[PDB]
Amino acid sequence: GSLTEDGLSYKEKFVVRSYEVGSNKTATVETIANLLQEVGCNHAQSVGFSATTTTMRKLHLIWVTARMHIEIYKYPAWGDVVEIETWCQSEGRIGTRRDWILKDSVTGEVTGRATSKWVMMNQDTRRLQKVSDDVRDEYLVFCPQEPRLAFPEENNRSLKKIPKLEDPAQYSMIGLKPRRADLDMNQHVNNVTYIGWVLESIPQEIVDTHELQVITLDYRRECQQDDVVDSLTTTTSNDSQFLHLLRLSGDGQEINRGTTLWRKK
Amino acid sequence: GSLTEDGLSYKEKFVVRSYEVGSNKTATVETIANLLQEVGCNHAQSVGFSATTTTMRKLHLIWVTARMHIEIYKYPAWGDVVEIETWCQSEGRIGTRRDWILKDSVTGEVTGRATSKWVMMNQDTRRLQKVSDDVRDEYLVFCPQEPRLAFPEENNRSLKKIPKLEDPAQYSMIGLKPRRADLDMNQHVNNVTYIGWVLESIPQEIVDTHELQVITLDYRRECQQDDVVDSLTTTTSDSQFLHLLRLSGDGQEINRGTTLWRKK
Ligand SMILES: COc1ccc([C@H](N)c2ccccc2)cc1
Ligand SMILES: COc1ccc([C@H](N)c2ccccc2)cc1
Repeated sequence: GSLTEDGLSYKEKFVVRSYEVGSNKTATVETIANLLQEVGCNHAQSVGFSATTTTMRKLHLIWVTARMHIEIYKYPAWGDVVEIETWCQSEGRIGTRRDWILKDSVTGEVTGRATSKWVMMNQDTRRLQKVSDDVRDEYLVFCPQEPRLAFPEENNRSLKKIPKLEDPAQYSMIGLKPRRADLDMNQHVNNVTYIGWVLESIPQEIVDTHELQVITLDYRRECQQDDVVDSLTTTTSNDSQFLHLLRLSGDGQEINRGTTLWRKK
Repeated sequence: GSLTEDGLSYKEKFVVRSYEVGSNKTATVETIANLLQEVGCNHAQSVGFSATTTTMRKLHLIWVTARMHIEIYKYPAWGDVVEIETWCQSEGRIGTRRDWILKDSVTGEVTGRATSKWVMMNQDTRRLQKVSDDVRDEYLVFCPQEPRLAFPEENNRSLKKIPKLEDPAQYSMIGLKPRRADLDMNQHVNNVTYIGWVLESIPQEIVDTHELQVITLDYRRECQQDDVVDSLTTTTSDSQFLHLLRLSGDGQEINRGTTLWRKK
């Protein structure tokens, strides 16, 4: 992978692996989510980071995802090359936004796109912080000044409020626990694991007869290594819509809320 | 990746990803197991397999792993390039063997090696079958004629019998269930998930202070999508462990294995 000529975005090609595909021999949305995470990490490395700034490392501050929104038109098949372009942007004092564009390497056609919202958080106290002006200047040199949105639209599906699923849920998957493969290099549960846990409560018939078009996921609380999660889903709706909720198996503490959109095959 | 000049083995380079590494910023043994599986698939595709041959498809026959043995000396760090070479061999009518050699792309040094034993099984009846003529001839053209072993040592760790763990186990991780990410393209639980489940019962103190050197795993029964597994471990001893995976309910054995860990 490499930064584009202007140094304001990063591109990388990925060959889809045998273990990265589902029943239709195309990449799973969890594989896509891993690739977006990987290309975002390589963008930070290529711009002199390791993705906290000098001031953030000093103040015990980290970036935490608040929302992830993925829209897929064509899932890359096993053996195909997918090119992903990613860039960052400052959204005032609220936080930062990272956008992604997925393309077919043989045709050059846009096969997918993603957007994510990141807020600052003190590593230790877990308290959210607004972006300090000094921190803003430290990464404005790596972001385009003019707005560049993967989801430009006037009232797009990436910026819409998600309601809370009410009991009883239509479907559920109970007793979900992360294993060591679900942890990242800092022993935190990987953001991609939450996507997989959300999709666990969608019935296998819907997964076998439909394809995932859109997924919007809000991160509320972090699942610990020793926590147990319940995944709940209710059909809200040729297309199918679902309302999702991840919560602690015990006290019902909310960890995630989301929505999925599926098109009939 | 590409076949070597003689067409009797396959090589592929892999750049280690951020999500593929553990706490020491080096690849997990599950990441290595996935890469060996990936390089074995690309070897089959490059030699004309769209690896169930043409005769096996007519007979509803598939290759199933009976044993996987991995020995790692140096785990590739995040961002490093690891080159893996893989080849196949016939072992008479018992089945086939696939070996792997892992190398550092910058130094050319051997950082790991693996071996696996595969037996034939009827897809439908689940009955094991000895390898017959026509089938042997079909893939003998892709295997070296002279013996080429990743573990040449006469009577080595990869060809040793594994005992059954007796109750009570020293450590345990119960209620393990596979999710859709644990399934392969044919909806079966992939062989790498079993490695992860075995390691779940090793205490976090051993994982934080030791490095995994050897893992030998025997596959006895397949875990279904709706099955629940219990992972059991006992220290037999460097540190040595005896492992057992079994159905949470009736205690049906699905796997047995051994791990060897070196102090950091
Ligand atoms: C804005 O969204 C988030 C904010 C903070 C968290 C954080 N991991 C957490 C852990 C434990 C308890 C509460 C918060 C996660 C998401
Ligand atoms: C010699 O090693 C094996 C033999 C057979 C199996 C197979 N998956 C299985 C599934 C269900 C019931 C019995 C066998 C796996 C390994």
